[PDB]
Amino acid sequence: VFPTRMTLGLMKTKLKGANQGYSLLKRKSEALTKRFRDITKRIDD
Amino acid sequence: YHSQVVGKIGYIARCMQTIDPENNLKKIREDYQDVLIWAEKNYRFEEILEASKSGKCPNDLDALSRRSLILLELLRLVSSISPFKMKLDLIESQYEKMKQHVNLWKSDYHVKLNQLNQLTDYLKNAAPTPKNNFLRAMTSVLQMQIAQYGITEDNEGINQLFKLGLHLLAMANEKIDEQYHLFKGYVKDQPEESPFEGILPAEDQKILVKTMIDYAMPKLSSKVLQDKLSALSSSDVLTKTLLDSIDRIV
Amino acid sequence: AFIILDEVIKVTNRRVNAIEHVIIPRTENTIAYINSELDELDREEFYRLKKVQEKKQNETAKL
Amino acid sequence: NTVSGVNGPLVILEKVKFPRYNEIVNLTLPDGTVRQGQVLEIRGDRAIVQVFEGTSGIDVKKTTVEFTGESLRIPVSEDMLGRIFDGSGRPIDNGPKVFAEDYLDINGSPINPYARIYPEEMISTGVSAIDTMNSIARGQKIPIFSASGLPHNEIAAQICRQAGLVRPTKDVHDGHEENFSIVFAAMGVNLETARFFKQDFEENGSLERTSLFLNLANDPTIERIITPRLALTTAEYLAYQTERHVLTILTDMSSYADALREVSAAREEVPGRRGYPGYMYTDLSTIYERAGRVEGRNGSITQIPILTMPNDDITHPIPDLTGYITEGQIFVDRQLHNKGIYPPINVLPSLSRLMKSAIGEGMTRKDHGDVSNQLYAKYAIGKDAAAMKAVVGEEALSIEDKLSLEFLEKFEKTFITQGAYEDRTVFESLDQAWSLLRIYPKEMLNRISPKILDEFY
Amino acid sequence: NTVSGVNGPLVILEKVKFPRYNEIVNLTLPDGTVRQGQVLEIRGDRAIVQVFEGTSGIDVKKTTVEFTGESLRIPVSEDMLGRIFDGSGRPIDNGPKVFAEDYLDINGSPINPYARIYPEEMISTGVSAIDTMNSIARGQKIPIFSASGLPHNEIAAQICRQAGLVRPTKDVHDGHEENFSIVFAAMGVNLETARFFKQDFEENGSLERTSLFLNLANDPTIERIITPRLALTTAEYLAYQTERHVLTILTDMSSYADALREVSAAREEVPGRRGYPGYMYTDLSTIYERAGRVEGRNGSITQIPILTMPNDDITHPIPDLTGYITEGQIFVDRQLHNKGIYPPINVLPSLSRLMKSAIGEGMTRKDHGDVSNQLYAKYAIGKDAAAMKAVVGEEALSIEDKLSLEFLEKFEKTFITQGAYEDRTVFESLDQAWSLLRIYPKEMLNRISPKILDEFY
Amino acid sequence: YGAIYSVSGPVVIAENMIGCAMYELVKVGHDNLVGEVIRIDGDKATIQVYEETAGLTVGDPVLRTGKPLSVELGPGLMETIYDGIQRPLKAIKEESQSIYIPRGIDTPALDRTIKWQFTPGKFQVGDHISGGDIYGSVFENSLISSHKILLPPRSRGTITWIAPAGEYTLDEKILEVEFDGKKSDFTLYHTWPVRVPRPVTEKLSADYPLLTGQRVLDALFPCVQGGTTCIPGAFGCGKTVISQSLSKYSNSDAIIYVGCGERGNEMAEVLMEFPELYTEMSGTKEPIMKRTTLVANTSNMPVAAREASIYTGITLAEYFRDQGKNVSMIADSSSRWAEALREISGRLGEMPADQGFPAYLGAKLASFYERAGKAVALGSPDRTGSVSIVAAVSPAGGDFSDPVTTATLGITQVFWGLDKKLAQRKHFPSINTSVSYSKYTNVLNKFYDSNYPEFPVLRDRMKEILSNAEELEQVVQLVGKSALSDSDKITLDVATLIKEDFLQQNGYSTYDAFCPIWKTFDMMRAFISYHDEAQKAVANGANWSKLADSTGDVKHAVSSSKFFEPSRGEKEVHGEFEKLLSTMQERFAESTD
Repeated sequence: VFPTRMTLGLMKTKLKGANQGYSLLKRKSEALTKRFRDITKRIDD
Repeated sequence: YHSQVVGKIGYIARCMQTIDPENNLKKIREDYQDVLIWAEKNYRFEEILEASKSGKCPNDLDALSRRSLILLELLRLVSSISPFKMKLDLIESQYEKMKQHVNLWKSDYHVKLNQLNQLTDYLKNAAPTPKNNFLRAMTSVLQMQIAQYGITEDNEGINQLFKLGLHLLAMANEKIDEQYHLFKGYVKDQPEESPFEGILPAEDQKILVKTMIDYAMPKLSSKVLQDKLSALSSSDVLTKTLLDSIDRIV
Repeated sequence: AFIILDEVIKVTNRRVNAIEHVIIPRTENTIAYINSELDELDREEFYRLKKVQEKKQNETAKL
Repeated sequence: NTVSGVNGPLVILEKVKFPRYNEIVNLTLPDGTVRQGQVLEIRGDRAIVQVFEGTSGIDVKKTTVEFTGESLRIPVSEDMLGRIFDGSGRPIDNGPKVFAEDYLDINGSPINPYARIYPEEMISTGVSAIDTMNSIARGQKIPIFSASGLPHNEIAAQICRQAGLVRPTKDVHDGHEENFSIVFAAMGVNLETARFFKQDFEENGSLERTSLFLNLANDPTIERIITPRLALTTAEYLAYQTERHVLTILTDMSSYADALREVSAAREEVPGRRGYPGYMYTDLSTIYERAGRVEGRNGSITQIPILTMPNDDITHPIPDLTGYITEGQIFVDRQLHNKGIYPPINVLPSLSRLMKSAIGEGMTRKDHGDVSNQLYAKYAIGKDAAAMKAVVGEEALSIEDKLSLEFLEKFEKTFITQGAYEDRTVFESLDQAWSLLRIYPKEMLNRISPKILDEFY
Repeated sequence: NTVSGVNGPLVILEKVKFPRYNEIVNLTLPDGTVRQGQVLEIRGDRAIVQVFEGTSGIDVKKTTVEFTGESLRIPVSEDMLGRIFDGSGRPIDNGPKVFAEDYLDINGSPINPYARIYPEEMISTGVSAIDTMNSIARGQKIPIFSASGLPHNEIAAQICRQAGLVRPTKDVHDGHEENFSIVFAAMGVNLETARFFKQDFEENGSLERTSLFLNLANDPTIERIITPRLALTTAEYLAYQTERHVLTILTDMSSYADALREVSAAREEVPGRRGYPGYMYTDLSTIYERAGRVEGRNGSITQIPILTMPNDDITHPIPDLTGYITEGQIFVDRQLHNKGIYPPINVLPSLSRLMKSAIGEGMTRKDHGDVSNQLYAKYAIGKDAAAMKAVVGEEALSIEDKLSLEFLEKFEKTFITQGAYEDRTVFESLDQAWSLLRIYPKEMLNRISPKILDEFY
Repeated sequence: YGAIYSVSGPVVIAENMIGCAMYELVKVGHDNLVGEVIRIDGDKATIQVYEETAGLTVGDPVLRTGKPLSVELGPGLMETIYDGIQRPLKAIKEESQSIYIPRGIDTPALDRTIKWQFTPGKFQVGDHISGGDIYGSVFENSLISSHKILLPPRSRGTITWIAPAGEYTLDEKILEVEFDGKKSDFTLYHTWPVRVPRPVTEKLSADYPLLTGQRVLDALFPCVQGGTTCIPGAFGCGKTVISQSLSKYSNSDAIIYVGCGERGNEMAEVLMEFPELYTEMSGTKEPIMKRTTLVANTSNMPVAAREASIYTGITLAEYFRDQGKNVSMIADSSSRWAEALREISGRLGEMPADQGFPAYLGAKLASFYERAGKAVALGSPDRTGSVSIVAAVSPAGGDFSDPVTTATLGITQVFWGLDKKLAQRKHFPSINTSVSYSKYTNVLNKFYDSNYPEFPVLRDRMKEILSNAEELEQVVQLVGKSALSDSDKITLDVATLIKEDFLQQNGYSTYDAFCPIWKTFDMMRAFISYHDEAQKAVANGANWSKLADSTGDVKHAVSSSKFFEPSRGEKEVHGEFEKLLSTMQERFAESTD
């Protein structure tokens, strides 16, 4: 149902924005877990 | 190719012969002796085209267009300053200053002469009105100051008169209050008492003083003020004391 | 603050895993499918144009 | 004179070029049946003619040809309304004939009835969302774009009956200053949809004042494209001769483009982009040329083309080629019909550049075009917040995403929600559309002036 | 003497088969204007050739034909600098002739001089980021990839104008011990860009060392496609016969690709995918076959092609075919050019595959290899810290993201920022990059040696 | 002479044609239809007609006139609307009874009944003349009298007969020139080929700016009189309002409007809207119609008039530039001319190489952009002229992968962006800061340094803030609104007011008739000073709500300052710009403290 002529231009920028948002969410989740481990150990102590 | 060079050499010789008809400018005609030498002799056009095609005459379209633009700017500046006459040394100094310029077609000197010729060209076909009379007097004072000071020296009166002429020309036919206020404000701020004696007609100063007295006369309501305003409107000079006395009486 | 970070970490990991897991293959397959359909349409147009130009070459060769 | 060859559905006859181009020819076969055809292309010592009555029965050298000597012209009169005709002008019941009193061309080039004037009289189609966002005037060739998998013929016939039923209330508002006429052109349509459109036209009260043209998929391709030129010539001759606003419906355009694409597959011609013919824009421009206000400022011919998207994309050669010549567009949505919104019409990709010229004071509102700019941005922001809310989640939305998501659901189910026989005025559509916009504050709208927005806010 | 017809840019004339392929021909028309061209094909009393000046306006049975008897070749000489020429080897200054001394072919390779030496002895051309991080040498090629969002013609004119000034400062460093020349080729450019580039190159004082080739956009495609062959043969003849380092700049590749795609409209050859021809690899290989180190390397023939993408898509064989033959690629970002930086080149996606071979000892800096990797890692860490700084915020940003973010903003306006009339060498670019890299500590710097890092901090 | 060999569609072929050129026009058939042989194949020539033929048979007589097909150059072009083939539709509307191009009728482009006042120049009998020289002058309108009657190009000789000043028609002789024997007589009208461009003496650099009235268009890229600029289309988003508002808002001496593939309603609305509207030059008695040249070509007409409409408009713009006046050429759209060339190639039978379009469409489309530009006027007088090439591009395929936009993007020198999402949101005319380029900004910066303009310094910061606003909005919408600095919020807040004041136009502002350079340059100084004052106040220590509440009436006054005219206080600067400079220090000092 997508356009056959000149349709990959929006999908390339959408895939690049989704990859950049997935990388930023992965880095924010990694920093959130890295702070969450020391917060869990300090909460236990 | 060769027809544009032959026509540019003939138009350059006609513009050079029409620039100085007395032969008193040896400096301007001295630089154009290579093109005026072939035009001052009775020869055929085929001999000039064959001589130009064989490298025996001037055939540079860029140099002939630049020299024809400088000579057309000097002849347009000398013709645009009528009926006044410029100095003989001022034409050679303006031609020497325009010849040494890097870009004469991109400077403000060509736009000032183009706007000065466009003001008189637009005012010549236009009917007689107050904005055409004030723009005609400002174009006459700008033509006298432009002919006296040249186009190689800056001046605030030429730029203010050109800006007032462009602003008055850009206005519509329903802005007589802004043209009368701009003419009264520009005339009141002038250093001279009256810039119309010997440059304008005698009926133009009485028509301008009668136009200002008729414009300020409809706001008065006393008999003494209408009698003094009607008695002050019979002067053949546009002085600042008449405008200050008319503004103080209103 | 520990319960807030522990509450936000599951939503961030689930959103990053779901978006990173579901993001690439739809446009990645659709772009190659649209490019393959455009290339097949261009080759089908040129293959029909060559047969039309072949008659014009033989007709123009006689002149 | 004699059949030289046959390639596909077209018959190539060999004879001298005595007859002109587009003139009707007479072909006689040795079976006791005569057929008539028109020369689509003229050549030296050969001619390509398409037979209207069938495509079988040609002979190699046992047939004869006769030149009529007259060009292809359809006789138009002021009494042809209220009769049943075909794509070639013949009846299917042996009743009423042509009865023409004037000679008109099949292309409309020799008349040129389009006066130098834009569309001013706004014709209401009975839809608040259709006439509100993309409202056109009399003479605009903006057609309704559709797609596969949805009943676009029932929505087109319902909008056609709603325009004629809404024309009586709009006649007093100065929207229409003449009579109402309907033009029904069929090309590749079923008998049930043609009988339903004829039943809707007879129920609307236009059966005795309209012309019916029938063209099926089993007929020739030249008759289907020839029927819209005769219908547009009769509507342009009646609208120019009587000064009446005539509305012509040309459906379907995909069958007319498929007939022109099928006509190029039997000759030696270079094909264009997407495997289609290169001269389809010139043939499509001739049908769209017969449109606009008539000379006099009292009549105009309106054309509403029905184009169905086969691939569900606007980048096709048929929808893009016909949409490039026309101004504006109105695209339907299958998600609106699947959700329950009747009629389903989307407002995000549909935009017209002549809505300001068709609109005007005295027959509409001043802020109707200003409200569509904020409604389009709120509709796009509602789709972006709806896609971001489902894609990313409910923990990544902003404050404007909730109001845009509620305004998109309220506007999608409030403005586009209506019946199939209830008329909707422009003032009721603007009053009902202005109430749906009040969901946010006055510091979030910037597609309208504050003077006109403060007076109606 | 008898023109058969004309179809597109190629004219079909009827003449004898005595003329060879690629032979010059003079077409005399009845208007009074003589135009020269090249014979595209020779057959048995039939041929199709492309005229250099115009493609229409000749008679079919009134024009005259004449053969010069010489093949298509341009005279190569050492006096080609300081003048303006055309795409067919004709001067447009209206002055003296070429006065060459050797006959070099323009449609093929005369001797095909290509030495088998590795790439070494790198020289700069005026780009700090281009010559620093992806600096190429004599023998290797590096193309520039741009799009429709930046002045790529002004970037090629500034890159060609920046060359020649680094030879005096590089001569003291043992980087250039001979005469340096530049090859300027313009295809599909306007008179304002050619006059502005000629006045800009003449204002800096580099017009006496480079050649000017101006090709208009209203000429035939044979002259635009044959315009770089005279620059490649002039650079190969000047580099081989004179033993001097010459740099060749060819812009734009999109005009040569569109001119090559517009050709072959009346032959048996058909284009490939995307509308372009399938022989673009042989066309780019023919231009790439006349550049590089000649046998007996004393000078160098550097090829720096500038290609501008009209759509910015990666589905075309123009950037992939041009980048596949070369070693490396340079990309330009529209966001860097929109901010005001000139040139707006990015060092993140750009990389050099032969950067270590081009740099050595005695003709380049020692820490230029580690400084480019440290600047690239600091630019990537500055881009990641700048991207994570918006999500993390200002009060929760890390010290490494702020220190790398300040080095990215300071390095983006200091290293990439250059003057239009200023020439910066690689030694000044390394000293400018050392000042931006001096903000980081010594413990956070591990991409260089300790002696070079302690000596240059 | 010739016979009709085949007739298919709007193009007719004629065999037995020997000795004809590739530009000579002849009458096909017995109806005397106008046409021109564009191409030929062997003995049969393919001639495209400017009228839809429906009653012409194969075998009719075809006699060539013996000269090329072009338009007439003389007085009477202004204050009239013609077609793409130089045919007056006003006389054909009343005479032929049709406002479109008729069939089987012939009408000249210049009427022989209209008389004008002709005056001779300073030349006399015996002086040499050349091509494009100023031989006389004729007053065409009552506003501008610079319509000098010049000779045709490629001519030379001496003036043997000189006519005096007075009133005469276009068919009366006023001058005669013969170099070698009696060549021919001269008149007010001149013949010139439409397919052949007008020659010039030399080219000049583009350094004169031209304001079309759009603040976002002139603010995004520097528009100059003599450059090449393209306009992106989307199959209708309000591009006709930018062309009609750009043509009516322009203050040039000449106006060249030529419709290539329009529907016909925009040409009639633009033609009828020109007499009711007023210009900025103090015109009267139809000043908008008398100052511009109207060329009306629709899609319902033949493709020959639509393809020759750009050649007639470029020839009229070359004649107006050779006359000594600057004219602005507005063309829309090039996709209808390229589709007409592809329809002529598909109808004729030529094999294309552009994915359905002709292979020669790229050289013909690229050759049209090289004809326009600023340079010295041809002729012995050496006058100054300029021609602005403004051609809007339309969709003919994909969004950016079309051959008309791809081939036209390389030959152009100025490019403007177009938001596809913002175009459907009712925000036209929109532009893209990432997709844009201009080469005349460096040469225009030198004259701008003498004029003291600050347009490019605020345009670079506005393009940087508009570029960072899309990345901040995309990163905020993608990552989620959970944390952000005050610099991105202040940049998005300045980009919202800058996009609202500069992006919103053609129905979103009160004053849109004239846009001065001082108001546009001084307008960006308030937003750049507010963004730099907010970033400097936030950098030196301050809250975001304290600075946003510290601004107050300055943000609403800066956003509402676009509705006010620049005629308050002074003649070029408003009082809000002077009061905003003094109030910006108090708002920045109060926001920081």
